[PDB]
Order: sequence, then C-alpha cells, then structure tokens
Amino acid sequence: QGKGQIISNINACVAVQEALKPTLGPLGSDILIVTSNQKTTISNDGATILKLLDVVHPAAKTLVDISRAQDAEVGDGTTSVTILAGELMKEAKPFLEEGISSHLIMKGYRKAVSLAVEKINELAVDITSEKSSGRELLERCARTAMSSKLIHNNADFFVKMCVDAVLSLDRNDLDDKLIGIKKIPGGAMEESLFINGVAFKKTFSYAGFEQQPKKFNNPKILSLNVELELKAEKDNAEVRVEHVEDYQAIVDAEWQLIFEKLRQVEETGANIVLSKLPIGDLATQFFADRNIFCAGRVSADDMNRVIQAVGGSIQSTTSDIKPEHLGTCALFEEMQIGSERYNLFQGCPQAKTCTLLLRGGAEQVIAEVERSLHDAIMIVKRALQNKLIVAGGGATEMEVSKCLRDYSKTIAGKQQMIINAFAKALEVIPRQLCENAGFDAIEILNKLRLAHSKGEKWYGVVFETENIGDNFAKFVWEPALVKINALNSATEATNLILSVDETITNK
Amino acid sequence: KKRQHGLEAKKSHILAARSVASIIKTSLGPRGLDKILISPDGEITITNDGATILSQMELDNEIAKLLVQLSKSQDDEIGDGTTGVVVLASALLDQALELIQKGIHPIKIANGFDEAAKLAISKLEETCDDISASNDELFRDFLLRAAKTSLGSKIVSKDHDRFAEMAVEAVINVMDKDRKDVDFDLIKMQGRVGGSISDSKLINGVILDKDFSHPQMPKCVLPKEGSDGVKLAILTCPFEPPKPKTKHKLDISSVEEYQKLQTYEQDKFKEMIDDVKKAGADVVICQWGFDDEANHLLLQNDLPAVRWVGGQELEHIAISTNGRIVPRFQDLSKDKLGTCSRIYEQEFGTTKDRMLIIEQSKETKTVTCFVRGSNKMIVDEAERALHDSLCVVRNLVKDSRVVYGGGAAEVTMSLAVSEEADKQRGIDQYAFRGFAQALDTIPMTLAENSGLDPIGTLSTLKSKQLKEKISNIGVDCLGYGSNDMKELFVVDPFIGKKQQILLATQLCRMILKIDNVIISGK
Amino acid sequence: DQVTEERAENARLSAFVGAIAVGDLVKSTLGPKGMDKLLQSASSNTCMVTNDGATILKSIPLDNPAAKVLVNISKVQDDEVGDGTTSVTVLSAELLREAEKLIDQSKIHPQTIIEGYRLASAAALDALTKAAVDNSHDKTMFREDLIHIAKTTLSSKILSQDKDHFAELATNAILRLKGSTNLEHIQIIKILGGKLSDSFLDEGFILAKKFGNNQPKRIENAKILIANTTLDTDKVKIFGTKFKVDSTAKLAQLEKAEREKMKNKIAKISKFGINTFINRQLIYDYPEQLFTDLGINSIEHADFEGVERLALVTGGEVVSTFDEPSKCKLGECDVIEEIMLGEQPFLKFSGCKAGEACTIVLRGATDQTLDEAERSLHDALSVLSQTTKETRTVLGGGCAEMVMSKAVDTEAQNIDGKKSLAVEAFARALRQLPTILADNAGFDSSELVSKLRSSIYNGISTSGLDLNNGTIADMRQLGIVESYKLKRAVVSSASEAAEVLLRVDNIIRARPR
Amino acid sequence: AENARLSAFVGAIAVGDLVKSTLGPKGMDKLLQSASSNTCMVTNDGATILKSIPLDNPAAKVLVNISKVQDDEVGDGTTSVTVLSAELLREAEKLIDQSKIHPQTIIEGYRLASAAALDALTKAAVDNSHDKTMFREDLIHIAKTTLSSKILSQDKDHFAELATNAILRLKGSTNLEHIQIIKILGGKLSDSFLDEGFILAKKFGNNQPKRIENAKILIANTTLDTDKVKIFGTKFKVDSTAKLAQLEKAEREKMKNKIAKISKFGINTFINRQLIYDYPEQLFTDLGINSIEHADFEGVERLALVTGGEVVSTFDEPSKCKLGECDVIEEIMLGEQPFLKFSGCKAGEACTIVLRGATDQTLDEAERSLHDALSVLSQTTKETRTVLGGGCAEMVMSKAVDTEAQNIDGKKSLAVEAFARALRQLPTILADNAGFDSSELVSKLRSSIYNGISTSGLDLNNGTIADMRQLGIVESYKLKRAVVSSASEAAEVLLRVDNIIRARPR
Repeated sequence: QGKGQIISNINACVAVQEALKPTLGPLGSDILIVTSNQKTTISNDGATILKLLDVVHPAAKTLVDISRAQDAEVGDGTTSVTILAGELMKEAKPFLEEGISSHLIMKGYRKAVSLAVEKINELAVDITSEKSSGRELLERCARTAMSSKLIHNNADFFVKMCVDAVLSLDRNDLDDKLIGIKKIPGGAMEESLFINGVAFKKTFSYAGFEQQPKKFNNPKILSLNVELELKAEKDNAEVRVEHVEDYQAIVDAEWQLIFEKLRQVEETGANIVLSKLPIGDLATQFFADRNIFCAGRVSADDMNRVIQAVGGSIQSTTSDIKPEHLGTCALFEEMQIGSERYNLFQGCPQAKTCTLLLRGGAEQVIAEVERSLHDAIMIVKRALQNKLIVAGGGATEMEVSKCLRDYSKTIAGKQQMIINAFAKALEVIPRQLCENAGFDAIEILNKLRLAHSKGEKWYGVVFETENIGDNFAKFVWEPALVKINALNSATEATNLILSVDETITNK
Repeated sequence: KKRQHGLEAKKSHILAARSVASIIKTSLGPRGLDKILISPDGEITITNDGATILSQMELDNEIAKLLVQLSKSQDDEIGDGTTGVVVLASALLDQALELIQKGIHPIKIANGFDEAAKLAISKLEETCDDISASNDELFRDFLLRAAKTSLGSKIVSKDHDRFAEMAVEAVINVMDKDRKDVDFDLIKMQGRVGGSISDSKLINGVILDKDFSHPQMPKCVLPKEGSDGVKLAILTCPFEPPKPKTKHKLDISSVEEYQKLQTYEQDKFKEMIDDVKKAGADVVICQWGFDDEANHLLLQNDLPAVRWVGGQELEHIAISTNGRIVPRFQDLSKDKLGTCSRIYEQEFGTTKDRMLIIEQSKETKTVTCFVRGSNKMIVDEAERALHDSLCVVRNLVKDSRVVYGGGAAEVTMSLAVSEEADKQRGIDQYAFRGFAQALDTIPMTLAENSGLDPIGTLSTLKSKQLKEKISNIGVDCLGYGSNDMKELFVVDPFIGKKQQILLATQLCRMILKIDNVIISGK
Repeated sequence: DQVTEERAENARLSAFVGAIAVGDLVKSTLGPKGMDKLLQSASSNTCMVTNDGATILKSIPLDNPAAKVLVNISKVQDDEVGDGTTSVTVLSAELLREAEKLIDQSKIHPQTIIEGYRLASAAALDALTKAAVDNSHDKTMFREDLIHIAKTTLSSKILSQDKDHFAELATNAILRLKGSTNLEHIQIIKILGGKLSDSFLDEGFILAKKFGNNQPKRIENAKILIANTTLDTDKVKIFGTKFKVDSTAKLAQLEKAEREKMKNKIAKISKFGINTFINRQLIYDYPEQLFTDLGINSIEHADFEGVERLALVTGGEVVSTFDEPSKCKLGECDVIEEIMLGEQPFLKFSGCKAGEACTIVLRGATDQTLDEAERSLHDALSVLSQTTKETRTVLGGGCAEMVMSKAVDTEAQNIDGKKSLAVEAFARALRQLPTILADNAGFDSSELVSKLRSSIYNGISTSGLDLNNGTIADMRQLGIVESYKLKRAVVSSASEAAEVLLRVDNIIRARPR
Repeated sequence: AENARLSAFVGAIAVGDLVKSTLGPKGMDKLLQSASSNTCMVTNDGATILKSIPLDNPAAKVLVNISKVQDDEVGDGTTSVTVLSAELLREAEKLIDQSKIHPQTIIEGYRLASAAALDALTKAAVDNSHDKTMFREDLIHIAKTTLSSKILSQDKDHFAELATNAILRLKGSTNLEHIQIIKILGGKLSDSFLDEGFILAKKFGNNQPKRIENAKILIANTTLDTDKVKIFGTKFKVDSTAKLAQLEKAEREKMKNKIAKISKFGINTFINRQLIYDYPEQLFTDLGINSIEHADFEGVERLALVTGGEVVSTFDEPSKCKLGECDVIEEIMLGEQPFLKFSGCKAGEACTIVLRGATDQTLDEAERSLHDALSVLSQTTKETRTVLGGGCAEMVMSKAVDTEAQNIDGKKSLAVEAFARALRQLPTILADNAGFDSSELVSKLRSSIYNGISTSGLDLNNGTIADMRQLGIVESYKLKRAVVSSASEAAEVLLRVDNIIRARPR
C-alpha cells in the first residue's frame, strides 16, 4: 500500500526485464527456460518467451496481457516493448519520491508518443518506384529478423529458402491463415526443403507399409470421416432374434455393413483417401489390394487446410458425394525422412500457402522459424497498404529520441523532465546492444548525438564492422510500421501499473 | 528457484556436463571399459554405450537434455561407432572455456566454430577413397575390411569372425545390384540366453516365444507334401466360435431351439477347420487365443497353430513370406498363402519354453541373425552393437566416399585449419585454431586408455603427414605397432564423421549462448 | 538426486569383494563331498537346503551387481549340467581375486589382463578335445559307461550315499526314453514316508487320483481316453443368451434338455468302446453315474501339466470333439489297479502301449528331501540324454582342470611377453578349483594337490584325486568321467563372464522409488 | 583364524598402503592435519605419522612401538619397517587359512628364516675401517644414501660437505648434544653456513659493544631477577619505612658485591639463567661485560659445550673451575631478528650448523635428516662393517632364504619361501613410488645376484640396473641389522594373536 506498493509492482517487472535483456538484437544471447511441458526453450526473440514464462507476482501478468496483443500485431522484436515499458517504470523511481502524480506522468509520455506517430511517418520515406520491391525488398526485410536469431553462419542458404517461400504470396487476397506449417524432427541442421502444400506424418504402422506406393501422377483427393473398424453401432445394437440361423446372419450383417462400405471406398476410385478418425487393421488387407494412398489419425486442423486448399469437403455418406468433392492436384510425391513418410500436395487449384519442411532434432529451433514466418506475413501486409521502411539494427528509436529532447526543451516547464526521461528511456535499446556486443556504450551514444543531429538521419549502428554507418545504404532494413503500435502500447500499460497503489489477494 | 547470473551459469553449466562426459571418456575405443547403471525400478543395466547410459541416466542439470537430444538425431542420421563418437561430441565445449578467460565473446566463440567446420570437411575430401568404383566382389571385400574395425567395438570382440559373416551376409540379402538402397526396418535381431556366443548362425525370419499348443503332435515338421512354401497363413480376425460381439439377447421358446444352439457351434467347428484344410495351409497363426474344442481338430487335420502372437512380429512374417494375412474368414483364399522354406522349434534348454523359428533359406525381405549366448547381460549389448552395423553399410551406400579411420581424420584437418586461421587474422585466428585444438584432444584421448604417450603419438602423426599427404597414418588404438591403417584395414565412413561432428558443432552454437537458467516444475 | 556414484577407485575394490563375499557360500558346495547352506526367508518362513546355487543365490538379495550376471548364467548351467554348477561362480570369483592381486602387483591395464584370459581359454579347449574319449563305437561298453557317467553326475544331495541304490534307476530309465530329452515325458512323483532306499523304477504310470464312487479299483484291458471337454459345470454357456419363459413348465424342460445334452454326449462316448475316461476338469454327478452304468472308469481334475503326461507316457492322444469317434487313437494298458504307496493310495498303470517314457517312484524320509531329490533329478536323464547326442567324454573329478593347466602352461611359454602374467594367472586360479574341493572334505589340499600337479606334468593323464580315501587314484578305476559338452560350457562361460566384471570402472546407484 | 584374525591382516596392510607413497628417495611426503588446534605437520617418517593417526586395530598400535625403536636407533627410512611386517601378514592369510598350517609353525618358519637372515647380513658386509683418510672421504658418499629421502634432495651436495665437516670438528664425539642445529626462516637450502663457534638467537644489551675481541665467557645458574629470595616463610619487621627503604636498597649493593666478585674474574661476557633487573644490568655496562638472560634449561647447557666452561654459582674463587674464551663474539644480524655469533672457540668440544629455508615445514623436517645422519656417522666409526642398499640387500637375503628352504624342505618350506617372497615385495613397493616397471627391474636384479654379481641394484633415477658402488649407495651394518632383526620380530608377535578382547570404553 502506498508508494511501496508501486515499487513492488515495478520490481516484479524487473525480474522479467532483466531476463529479456539478452533477448533483443542480433548479437544478443539466449536464455534457458524450462516449462511444465518438458520443453526447454532457448530462443532470441521474446515473443514466445513471455507466454511460457512462469509468473509469480500478479502484477507481472500486465506485461503478459499486452504481449499477446503485440504477438499477433508484430511478433518480431516485441521484447523491447516490455523493456521500454520497464525502463519507464524503472526511471519512475525518482519520480515516485517527488510529488508528481502518475497522471502527470501519463500526460508526459503520451505527448511523446502522440508526436512519435507523426515522426515515424516523417522519418521514413516512400520507396516504391524502381527501387527495392518484391523478390528484393522482401529479402532485405526478412534477412534482418531471421539472421538476428539463429543459423547465423548458414543464414545465406537458410533464409534464402524461406524468402522464396513467401514469394508465393500475392496481393488482392493476403490471407492471414496461410502461415500454417508443420514440425519435422530429425535430419541435418543445414538441410531444408520447400513444400507448397499440407504434409502429415504417418504416426502409425501397419502390415501394408512397404507395399504403399509413394508416387502418384494424377491423384484424386477425397476426405471422409468414416472410421474403418469392427465396433458397436451408434446408440443400441440390441437385436431381438428368434431363429438360430439369424445369429450367424448378424455376424454376416455386421460384416455386410462394413464390407459394403469398404467396396464404396474403392468404388469412388480417388487415389487419395484420408480418414479423419483412426484406421484399424480390419480394412488394411482389403484396401491395400486397391493400392490407394491412405492416412489415418489425421488432425482436424490438417483436414481443414485441405478443405481450404483443394476445395474439398468431409462427408459421412459415400452415395452423397458430389462431383466437385473430388479434388485433383499437379503431383503427389510421398517423401520418407528418417523412416517417416510424408505426403505432399503439389499444384492445388488455389494454394497461396507454403509449408516449410525443416530438419534437426532440436524442437526449439522451429519456435523462431514459425515466428519468422509470422513476421514474414507482417512484412507483406505492411508493405502494401502503406509503402515505406526505416533503417535496421534498432537505431531508429535513437533518431526520434533527440527530436523529442529538442521540442520538449521549451515546452511547459516540468514537462521537459518527464519527456526527457522518456528520451532517456529510449536509449536502453542501443544500451543493451552495446552490453551484449562488448562495445563501449559511452563513446557510441555520444557519437549518436552528433549522428542524429549533424549526421542527418539514416545513419545507424553497424555491428559487423564495429563502426557507425548507414544501414539504409547497407540495404539491411527493419519494418517501420511495427514500431507505431509497439511504442503506443507500452505507454498505456506503464500508466496502468503506476496507477495501482494497492493489491488485493483473496484467500 | 535460485538466482544465477554472470559466470555462474555461463561456466558451471558447461563444467557440469564436462565432468559428466568425462565419465564415459574411459569407454572410448575398443580399449574402453564397461559401466554399471541401476535403473530407478531396481534393475541393473551394464553397458559401455554412451547413448544407452545417458538415455536411462537421471541427472540434475538441464544440460543433460541437450546431450540426449543430440543422440536422438544421431541414431536416425549416423549412429555408427557410438562409443567412439559420443566422446568427441562434448569435446567442443571444453575448449570454449579457455576462450572465455581470454576475453572472447561467447557468440564469437560459437560463430568461429562454424567458419572452420566447413573448411575442415573440404580437407577431409582430399584423402577419401571411392569404394563404389569397384565391382560387387571387391565391395564385399571392402565390407570385410570395414567389419573388422567398424563392426567390432564392444565386448564379444574376442572372436570377431562369428559375427563377421553375420553383418556382411545380412546386407547381401536386401540390397540393389547397383549398390544404391537401404532397408534397416525389416531387419530385426531377437536373441536368447543359452549355449555359447560362438553358436550364432544366420536364420532369416522371426523367433516366436509361443510354441505349438496341444502337445499331442510333433514339435516340428520339416518337409511338406504340397511344397510351395508350406502354405503359411495368418488370420487377422480372432479365432473363436462365431457369435455377435454386439449386445444381443437369445429367446428360447422350445427345446428344439435349445438343441439347435448345441449344433450351432458344432456346425461351425467343422466349418472353420474345413476352410483351412481346403486351402491346405499348414502354418496358421491365431492372434488372440483359439477355441478349446478346436484345439484337437487342428491336429486331426494336421494344422499346427499358435496363440497370442504380437502384431509387430506378424508384420515381419507377411512381408517375408510375400503373403497377405487373412482379414476375414470369408476372405480366406489360396492367393494369400505365404512361402516358408523351413520351420522348426529350437530345443533351447532342458524344458523352459520352446522357441518357434520361421526360416526362409532363399531370398526374403526379413533378415535376421540367429543369436545365442551364455551371458544374459551381453544380449542387449551385442544386439545393439550389430544394430548399428545396419547404418554402417547404409553410410557406405548413400556415401561412396570412405576415409581411413583411427583418428587420422582430425589430425589431417588440424593442419588445414591452422593454415586457414592465418588468412582471417583478427581475433578469429585464435578462435579458428581453438576449434582445431579441441579436435586435437581426440587423438590424445585415444592413447590415454591404451597407455601410450598422447603427444608422442600425435607429434609423429603431423610429422609423417607433412612429408606424405596420405592419411593412412593414424592413432593406434589396439596396440598394433606401426601406425599405418592401410595394412590394418582400418576405414571409417566419410558421412559418419561428417554429420556427427557437424551436428555437434551446430548444437554447441546454441549451448554457448545460454546465460540464465530458469527451471520450473512439471 | 541422491545418486551415489563410485569412480574407478571405489568401484574396482567394491566389485571384486562383492563376488567374493557371496561366493564363499558356494565354495563349500563343490563336489559330492561338498556341504549345504541354509536360508531364512522373511515370507512364509520357509527354507531351502541344497548344494546347487541356482535356488540359493537367486533368493539371496544382494546389492553388488557383480553377482547379478552370475545368477542369470546359472540358468544356462541349469539347462546343461544342473548339479554342482556352483564352480562357475567359484572359478569366476577366483579369477576376480587373482586379477585383483595381479593389478596390485603387475599394475598392467585391466584390458591387457582380459587379453591374457582370451589366449588362455584357447589352450583349455585343446586339452579337452585331445583328451576326449568316445566309447559309443561299442554298444556294450557304452551302456556300462553310462553308469560311470551317472555316478559322477548323480552325487549332489545328502542322499548320495544311496547312489548305489539310485544308480539302477537312471541306468534303465535312460534306456527306456531312447532319445527323449524332455522332462515332460519323464514322470516324477513325490511320496512322503518309507525308507530312503525304497525308491524303485516301475514300468507304467502312477496317478495320485482315485475313483469317485462305484468305479471298480481293478480294471483289466481298458481303453484310456483323455478329454478336455467340460462335465462338472455343464450348462455354463457363455453366449449372448438370456432366459425368458411364460411358466415353470418349460423351466424344467431346460433341465430336461440338460439331461438330453448329457445323454447324447455319453452316447457319443459309449460309441468309443472305452473302459476308462479321463477329463481335464471335474466330473458332474450325472455323468459320473453314467460312467459306472456303462462300465467306464472316471478320472478328473487333471491340470495342464498332468493332462499331457498321461498321453506322453502311455503313448495316447488327447481327444476332443467327440463327433469323430474313429478318427483318434485310444490309450491301452495291461493292468489298471489302485495300489497304496505311503499314506495316500495311488492308481497304478501297467503294460503301457508305448514305452517312450517311464515313471520314477520317489519315496523319502523328510519333506526336505522331496525338493532335494527334485533338484538332483532336475537334470538326470537329460544329462545322460546329452551324452547320447555328444558322445565324447573326458575324465572328471578335478583332474581335467589339472590337465588344462598343462596346456595353459605350455601355451604361456610360446606367448611370453607381458601378457603371460594373465595367462599364468588363469592357470593358477584353475588349479585352485580342485584345491577348494579338497577343502570341502577336510582332507589335505597341500601335499595331495602338489603331487597331482607334478603328476600331470609327468605325462599321466589318468591321475586324479580320490574323494573317499583322500589319496591319488585313477578316475578310470573309480569311474569318474564327464562329457565334453558339459565341461566345455562350464570353463568357457566362467571366463566370458569374468571378462565383463573386470571392465567396471563405475557403480551408479539410483534413488529408489 | 577367520574371526580370530580379520582386521589384523587387511587393516595393517591398509595402514602401510597410506605410507607406501612415503617409502624411498623418490617418494613423497604426507600431510598430517590434526582435528584439534587446527595445526598441521608434513613428515615422511612414520614415527610421527603412525603416532597422530587414530588406530582402531590394536595390532596397528603395536606398529607404533616398533617404529619408535627404529626412530631412535635409525630414524630414516623407518617406513619399510612396518611395510615389511605387513607383507608377512598377507602371506599368513593363505598359509594359515588356505594351506591350513598352525600359526606357530608359520612363526617357526620365520624363526629359522630370521637366523638365516642374520648369516646373510654378516657375510655380505663390507669392512671400512682403520685409516680415516679414505674413510672420511667415503663418508661423503655413504651419507648421501640415507641423507635425503625427501623432496629436498637438491640440498644433498650442499649438506654433504657440512655434515662431513661436522663430525670432523667433533673429533670422535658420539653425543648428539654436542652439535647445534639452527632453524632460520627465509632464504634457500644452499645458503646454509657452517662456522666454528655458536650462533645464539638472543642479543646484547643497549650499550654493549657490537664487537669484542678476546672475550672471556662465563655462565651460571643464579637468579638476578631482583633483591634476594632467601628461604621460605620470611618477612620484614621494622619500626618504620626508614629501615625498610634501606633494606631494599642495600641488597642492590649486595648484589653489586657479587658483581664485584664477577669483576675479579676479568670476564668480558656474562650469561645468566633467569631474567636480570635493570640495575645489575647497568652494572655490567660500567664493567664492560655482555649479558645474556632468558635461558630456561638448555639455554645455558648448549653454550657450555661450545665454550667448554663450567657453571659457577658461588663466584668465590678466580682460580679453579673453568674459564672459556672466544676470539670474536661479535653480534651478527641474520635474517630479521639479530643473532649472536661466536667464533674462535677454545677447543673443538662442540660445533654448530646453521640452516636456512623458506618454508617452516622444511626446517623442522630436515632437522631430523642431519640428526639421523650424524648418528649414522657415529655408527660407522663404532661398527666397522657396511652393506649395500638400493634394493640389492633384499635379493641377497632371498638367495640365502631359498638356500635354507632346500635343506629344511617339508611343509615349512612354504613359510620359508613366503618369507623370501615377502622380501621380494619390498623392492616392488620401493620401486612402486618411482612409477617404473616392477617385473623388468626385479627380474634383472634377482637373476644377476644368482649369477654371482652382488654389486648391482635398483636405480630409480635412470630406471635401470646400476652399480651401487658407483652411485654411492652404502648402508652401514648397524642400520641394516637393526631394521631386519626388528621387522622380523615385529610380525612374530602379531601372528601370535588367536583372539580379540575389546574392553568397555571409559
């Protein structure tokens, strides 16, 4: 209660803030976090770090709630939102000792963000024209994120395969569900394949395994939810019987019910028959003689992706199948990686989605790879509606940082110090970079003051050559529009935490 | 929960597995020693395998999961010479501790390993030999030369000639005439405890723990009058007197209706035995039990049968006999009958349980090595040793390049990385040399268990490889004297050393990036 | 957590003492002059007194893994010799003790010690092969040498003083089997009471069951039938059936149909023309009286193990599905009568149709000898059956281990080097096996063994140790000889198991659950 | 035999295995950390090791008493005394249990072996006596054998000339109190100085001159502390303080009369046993006489042997008793604290050796080296026979033990040969610390002596067989006889134990 309760809520965010310090930047290190799912998460970006982080103090859930908002919004580099919001609370400790209310602090940071929305539009420039565009601009923006996390050395081969997968995305549609992919364990870390359609692992074994043909030239896709096995009827199988010969007829009727449905599966002739439920060994030896691809225990999400790809449908009756319920594709090639067969759907009637097949035994690698694809669709969405970018490396916030010091210097007295603390809080982004890079933050930040004033605008910080240079001319860029919602979301969350003077816990 | 920052969790975290991996260091090479590991259930497993010990061993630090996660991918990738490879997997993290004290950034330490890893592989491609350039006869001779060094690793290496023909003849049955193919899935080794270890033979098929029921007939019938593979058959549906499995009720309004229920099964008893006798199938495997009244008529019609056979073994029988297991009694036909050359039950001990053995003398899809031994503990150890041989031949198939073994590879690439480190200069000159320095600990560790001077042997290797570029000079593990590996027929797969070192280098890049350790309960 | 790990310092000493501590109990069980041990079980308060460590070491809890593999390999010895197999653990304990003193003196690497045992085992196989004698060429001496082979293998139990009375049992029984290696054919029955020498070998089968009510105790020229069909429990069904009736009139008709079910079932049994019927399960009262009306014997409660031994000894066949009367075979015996052996009277069979199997009647003083004679007869004819397959034999009784010592000492000269220390250590440890045997009878293991050592080097193969008089006597005169197949598996498995125990540099103890 | 003797065999061997690393010149020193007082001591000799270690086995405590015998008689290389007896207990675990022989018969086998061992030591002894020219020159190499068993061997050649000149100044003195060993912190072992005189760690007075030539030194047992102690149960009865102030002041002049009696001697140096009051101390300055005090007991005794004087209590007669004279008594400051250096003694009655070292543990431990080495030099003068060590003496005795085994034969030969095998394990343990091959070195030494070469021996420096006469390895017969005869009889008592009686603790 009182000023001590606010500090207690800030100290709860410091434990999260200190853990996310290595999580920002290409040269930032990684943190090890163990969860209740027995999944060890070693990652760079703090996107999935805040979701799997164990929350102790109740006030720490404020940074988690705002993280999911920026998760679907940006998703890449969102760990700096809580770091900047943490600095606003950390630098508020000398403000709590004074008589400045949190609402006076609310108006201080809001005027800096309200102008920052206008500065980002001014600091950026419309590119378009004959300059960097698709197959070029998309490669420059995706290389910054991906190469800043993992596969540092081999990113030339690794990122190039992922950028070529995003190239299949076209305008006028821009569906957000196209980022769905799968996880393939095993294989070499430097080897990756490209697939334009849904891939699903066997996950079961049966006697007709080695007899299953892996190559179909012109298959026909059919989706059915009917489970093939000997089992009791839906509601009640009780049958009143008088004659003795009718009991064997029931055994025949139970067979005739299944055996007639087994013939209806082969009567359609579709070279691809998928079952939503498991498939038993009763229909194996029968259906195997027909030599048609079949997969059981298929997840409901993978079945819905096929419906959204070839336009198929799931029906429980074979006689009700319509002519358009049978889909066709260009080629079907079943790939086997590590004694695990994978189906491949190539040339769907409409497919804008590309499912990347990865390799390696480490499960935590795909966490950022799926996140890189989540950022890749954000780059495409933000490159169309509004065309502009800014420099990469994280020096964009330092350009507007001094612009806030110049304007607010003459503006209404005490409000200078509050805004100056915000501009001072914006320096944490290059501060954590210089700490993890072994550089000198004193000499660099002093040169940035001249680099962001007499050095015009676009000059950034180059980590490779250990010097200060232009990232805009280097062609390495960072999405500009992702910082608009990132800076404004941290202010409303910081103003909410500083406005809580007491915490109630029942029981 | 404990608070660890700075060098606390950036050093002791690596030092933890450093002391754990030094335990199995004494098991490196054929000169290694075994270990005892007690399972939490109370059972005791004695083996020297690095992957088997670390799999069942329960440790404290979370770095143990990083060592097990690598071994999971190594089994599906290479998994060859596990006792030899498991030691060098942790040798990359030992050298990184010295670069931290010198002031090099941890990420610069990790990024410097991948730079020198691609150059070390290119140097190894100079001295590699192509075994596929010869014919099939010389290829099998190269397998015999490789099976001496490669196959034999662990105990039972006393007599290696008994298992030499086991691994060679196993890949001959299933293989392509152009020497591009592999199947390790249909090859399963089921051993038993008995006799001597030198009694192992080659019998293609499966070994069933269940014998022929109703001990009222002969244990085995070697020939068959119908010939054509004895007509093996397997019923998928359980064998029982036919009755509806779903809930039903019977209504008996007269004594005649009760008498018809008596002849009900009686008519089905003759119907089930005649459908099998009409097809003439001698071997009929029932998955779940059988009927007690039918336990006789099978012998009356001369129809040997078994009960309670696992579904995993049933898949290997149908693919070996080129038949199809019968899904339904009405679907029974002579077209689904299999082919079995010879079937018999092994005497094993005095009584115990007679083991049914299905054998195909001709070419078959299921290859199996008959294995018997006196010691019970060596069973699981000797099987998994020969199970890796399936991937050994696979490495020689998919990769035609073969390099001379005996630790001569790491010494060959040591001189190349030392010269390539001087081209970059900067701070990476000591970082690239450190990556080759960690590989130089492998030859010094090989001579540690044998009692040979680690540096005195290593100094001769670089001195001999300086005059001649041939890599046949390598560390002598077994004390053969002169270090030439060409006369000793010591060769290792190229892709074996390639991936196992590369995947270990790719994993240690993310390991050295660990700063804080946060552990939460399940 | 709570994982106690021992490095090469602690694990090397702890693994060697583990097999020596528990191995001291099986050292005094060697040979016919060996002693026995007692074990106190916390459950049921039972005990087992025997010289065979297969039932001793298995029930002794031990935290030392060194002897865990020694118990598993005892099943291999239980499948080959079965009597006096404790020498495998004793010799292995000596190899661990000599190697413990070899590493403390020579200080060579343990892997070099194993390489010495590898070359020493090759010289042991050459001495046993060159000394192998095959008497199977003469059928007259072959049947007489089976007695000499028996006298060696049949002395285990405290009752070995009765071997002279028990030698005729295994001599004629192995001739009746004519190649039957299975114990399911051999009929072994236990009887409490009577003198220790009252055990005899009868031709026939002995059944511990009786006749229910009216069945005459003496039946001559009877056809024995074995059936797995259900009698006692009758109507038990197990259908999907339920019972619904309008009045009690048809309720009794179901019981009348039960009589018609058994009346039609006994009609098919009456078509067999049998005077004797045997069921796996119990017999209900109604078919029990039908058996007496038609003059058919009744035998019930034959378990899964006993239902086979009936047809295996008598040469019959278990018959089911009575609808085929003439498609099966019927057992026949000359005299079927009830006798009295001990307190419980037994059913005796005589004049079996097939002499493929025999019945051994065992009568003894105490219940401790029941399981004791079972262990001695666990492998008795099977040991003689393995001599029928492998006919090469060699003189045993402690001399064969001394003959192999001459071959190892000869091979040690051709090897020399620093590996001969482990080769000589195997020869020194092998000569200590008969030394412990002489320690069991309380005789001199110093002067006698020293004379037996020089006698082998002088070129006398037949020289051996006399157990009764405690002197030097020829094994051909005493009749002590063992087959080549049994002794080869004892020496080889003892050396192979010792190679694994010397390789333990670490002992990991996980926290119990 | 089993429960009677159990820990008496393995327990005694486990104690010898701890000191196994301490045996031999190439061995290492063990750290003794006491559970009380938080002190520590580093010593090779088993006299201190076995004394401070807790021993649960009563047979192990017996090994301490036999160690104290070799500690006073020899003191160097006493580790092999208890180790040799431990090997006899290992062979007794077999012959008594396995071979089933009564323990007294095994003891009788060692009794006849002990008589045969004494015959091999006397016949193989080399006589070095008569002329002291080549004898004293050989004492340089003879001492180096047992001189340094430590890691300090770098001081061998340096202390070889000092230890040789030490007995030269004694001129046949067999008393170990006539030599003075000084332990000084700091410096190196090669900085040790040897002069004729004595160096005291005390100092002179305030005004006492730093250099005095031809000074006459006289000691005494009196007490100058203050006044006069007189007899017990005294008191002062006076009318007032006028007489009391005179009684206390007059006795200061009465002590001056005793100092006036000192001036009649004409001595330039005075030494008192107890402390001296300032007034009689200043009276020594007026007469120009040095003063030395604070000597508990041996302070005045060690200086009496060097100066050759006599304690004079009465100071009555300047005629009889003794007057010592030293050429130069000048105070010489060495290290930190100032020292009193005496030179030009009246005779060679005593001598002083000064030692300097950086580690305090080296001063206390190396003191036992020169203390035992001078005892060896006194035994080589008395006992004229010497033998050859370095592993050769054990194989020579093994030739005589194996020879006696052929005459006795019977079943006692197993106990006689076991005694020879126990003598074969000592050089194996001796060469175990160097880390060389046992089977290679022992077989070359054992077979060479059977061929008639008694001059060979084990060389642990080069790892081969070399001549012990060329390397300078020589042991006196008094040292060899005392170790073998005691170690043979040490295990004789340990083998007589048929029962263990454990008393109730207090």
